[PDB]
Amino acid sequence: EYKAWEKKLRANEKELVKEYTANAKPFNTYLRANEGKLGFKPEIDKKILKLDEALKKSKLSETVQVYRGDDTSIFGKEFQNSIYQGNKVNRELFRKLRDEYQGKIRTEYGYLSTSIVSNQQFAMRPVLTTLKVPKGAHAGYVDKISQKGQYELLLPRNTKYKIDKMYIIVNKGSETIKIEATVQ
Amino acid sequence: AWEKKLRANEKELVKEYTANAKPFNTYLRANEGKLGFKPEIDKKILKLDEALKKSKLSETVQVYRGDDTSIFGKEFQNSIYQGNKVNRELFRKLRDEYQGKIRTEYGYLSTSIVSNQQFAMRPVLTTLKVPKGAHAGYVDQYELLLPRNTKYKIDKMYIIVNKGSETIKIEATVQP
Ligand SMILES: [Mg+2]
Ligand SMILES: [Mg+2]
Repeated sequence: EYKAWEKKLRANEKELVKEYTANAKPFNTYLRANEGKLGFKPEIDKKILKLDEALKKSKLSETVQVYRGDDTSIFGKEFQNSIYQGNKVNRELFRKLRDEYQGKIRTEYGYLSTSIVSNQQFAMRPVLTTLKVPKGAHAGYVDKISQKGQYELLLPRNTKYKIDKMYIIVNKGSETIKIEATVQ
Repeated sequence: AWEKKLRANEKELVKEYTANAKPFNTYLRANEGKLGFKPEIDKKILKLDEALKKSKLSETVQVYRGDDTSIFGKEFQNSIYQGNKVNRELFRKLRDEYQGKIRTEYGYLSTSIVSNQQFAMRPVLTTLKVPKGAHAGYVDQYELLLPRNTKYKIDKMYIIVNKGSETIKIEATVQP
């Protein structure tokens, strides 16, 4: 399916997709800073429009499960340093986070790169999100820049996802905040 | 086999940095390498500092790391590339800003050693000469971890023109 998408892309689109995957943070910090709206730096806007179009030429062949690790900063300043107390999740504060989050639809302003489980799921960061991406969704497989697994699944910017469930996974020497979500 | 010299919790913290280095380094960069805006993180950082002091390179080595263009700041990060190429005029300015100068890396400085391959798919590729006698610990295919606030002189900066891309190359020497 990496091959099917690649055959649909122009030469400049392939270059651009690779440019993004290898240099993702500056694209995504720009998008997040402006809540997914363009017009702030017209030059990067030009690339973003082309990357959007490249991704529109992709269509997922079947429904798939993918995942993302994140640190606690994705929750904002109030939760970032208070959601963990030492190595355990703050139970009272988690309650507040879950009520704030669960059942609701969120938007990721940046492009959404996700990993695919082969024989392993790399869940060492404090937050783990699994996402169900429906058949037919715009989503393209890309070369992973960690040379870990071969491919990642790249979703459009402004992806909307519903948080279906949220809970704490208690491990032997850590606790993980687990987010289960479905892409709209 | 530097692991022998480490206390128990020192090994554990090296492990924790491995599992999630981004909070450490983001914190350190945001505070320009000064503690301590956030006391609980500072306690870990101090322990990790101690662990790294317990190692010493017996010989000078070459290491490398790839980076995204955010290391050049907001005014360059999204303009230094145009049309899959490095903008030459902006690169002149960037080179003027950095080449020949001693920089401080506020975060810990994770680096890779070339065996068979050098993974340089990221737009920036930095190679560093790390001198004999430098504090630097080997951690888990192993990476070399240098202390925070490592100073390095940028010796040369140039654009490597590849078949299908351009790479910003930075060649640096770690200072004592
Ligand atoms: Mg554990
Ligand atoms: Mg190339």
